[PDB]
Amino acid sequence: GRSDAYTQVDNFLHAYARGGDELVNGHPSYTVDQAAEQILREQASWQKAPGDSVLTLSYSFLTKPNDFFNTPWKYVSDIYSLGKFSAFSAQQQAQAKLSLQSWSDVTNIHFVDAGQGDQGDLTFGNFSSSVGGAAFAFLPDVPDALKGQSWYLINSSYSANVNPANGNYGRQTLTHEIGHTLGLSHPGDYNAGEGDPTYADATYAEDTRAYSVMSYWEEQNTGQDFKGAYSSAPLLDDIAAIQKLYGANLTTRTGDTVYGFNSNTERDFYSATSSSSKLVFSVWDAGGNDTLDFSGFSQNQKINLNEKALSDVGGLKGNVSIAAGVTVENAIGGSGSDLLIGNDVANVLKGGAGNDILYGGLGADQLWGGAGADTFVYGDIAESSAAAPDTLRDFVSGQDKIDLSGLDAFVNGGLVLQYVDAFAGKAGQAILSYDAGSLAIDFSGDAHADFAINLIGQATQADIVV
Amino acid sequence: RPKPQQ
Ligand SMILES: [Ca+2]
Ligand SMILES: [Ca+2]
Ligand SMILES: [Ca+2]
Ligand SMILES: [Ca+2]
Ligand SMILES: [Ca+2]
Ligand SMILES: [Ca+2]
Ligand SMILES: [Ca+2]
Ligand SMILES: [Ca+2]
Ligand SMILES: [Zn+2]
Repeated sequence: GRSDAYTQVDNFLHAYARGGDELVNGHPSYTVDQAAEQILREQASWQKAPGDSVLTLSYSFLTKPNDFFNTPWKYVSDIYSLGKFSAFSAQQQAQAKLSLQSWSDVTNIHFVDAGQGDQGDLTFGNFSSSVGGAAFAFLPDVPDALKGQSWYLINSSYSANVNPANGNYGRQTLTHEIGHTLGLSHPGDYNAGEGDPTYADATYAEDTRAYSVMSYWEEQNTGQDFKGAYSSAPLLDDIAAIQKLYGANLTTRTGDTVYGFNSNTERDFYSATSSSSKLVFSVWDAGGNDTLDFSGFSQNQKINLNEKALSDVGGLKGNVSIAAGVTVENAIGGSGSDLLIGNDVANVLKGGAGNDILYGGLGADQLWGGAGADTFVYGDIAESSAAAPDTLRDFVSGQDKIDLSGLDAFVNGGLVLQYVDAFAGKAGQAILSYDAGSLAIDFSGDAHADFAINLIGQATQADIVV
Repeated sequence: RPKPQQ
């Protein structure tokens, strides 16, 4: 029967499932694309005039009240006095630029610094008298006198916007409000200051802060846990939504990029600095050989290298994801007992310390167990072909395990392995060799190998689980 | 006429 090691792989491959024909939390479950469409329901966007396919938008930080601040009721209904005006502080301006950068990273927009004043296509400013919310912005379908404007609440009762920083609510709010100015809405028909909106009023299940920064609702609603942290940058569904409007940015991080620990992203939200770092990000990456490095964590982690998939990283749940259309090649686990699932291409998987379960998937994968009793799992024959097999780079006999219990020939076929020196034309015959080693199995029974695994360090029959 | 945040 199927081993527990295989079961854990299969369960995490289908973890945080979306789509499907059943109601989730009393809502229909949406795919990433369906969620993106709903986010863009207002059909609001900036029109490309200087050049198509690439948009250029200027931004500035107001130094004095504008015409809208002075008399809001002349322009908008149900907004009267915004209180005291204050310019964006030095910290606010630097964090706004990082929020702006995180948007331009993922889509074809170039943000130009227009300095201090009312110059920019997008403007930023603080207000003190709340209109039911912590901040507000206008979508780009409004008249020119309001287009691009975002406003943020600062008073003695609300201080979240005063000191924005990586992982806090002040930063997310900035990313959220700029999202509005670019043309994104809340994933549901709800608004702060209007009645009593809850997660029950969402249009779809994946309307949480695990999938979109435009959402009001906490990640716990869809089974995630960020332990108090907020996403600083666009999440899975945000990326899909904004790319529908202004395209995918295929110039971003085209070289070999490391995410998590030892990061070369130069992005605070993509980077881990200590064993306590609370990571929340969705990877947008245009090309190259890329690595998820979570070696500095001690907790038991679950890492999924497939696109659109969510991972459990550094004591958090469903906090790391990979954007649609992104290929990430490599994963490095921490000192805890980790689960590492690869994707369709060639993957380098490193477990590190602890008892790790590695699943290369399709392609010829380089699998490092590290210290401890590690399990290398196979669910399909095509995952390690005789012509292009996996390599187990640090296999230790009597400690590590080759798991084949999930294979169709064992679960349903009822096949028993016969270890031999030559294939006589029988199903299940296996040749185990050593010099460096190799395991080659003839599952069909045509005297030719259809499944193989390359070995660095010898393996025995006892190291193979069926 | 705008779109507040929670
Ligand atoms: Ca890259
Ligand atoms: Ca890549
Ligand atoms: Ca693979
Ligand atoms: Ca590990
Ligand atoms: Ca290990
Ligand atoms: Ca090991
Ligand atoms: Ca493979
Ligand atoms: Ca064969
Ligand atoms: Zn909003």
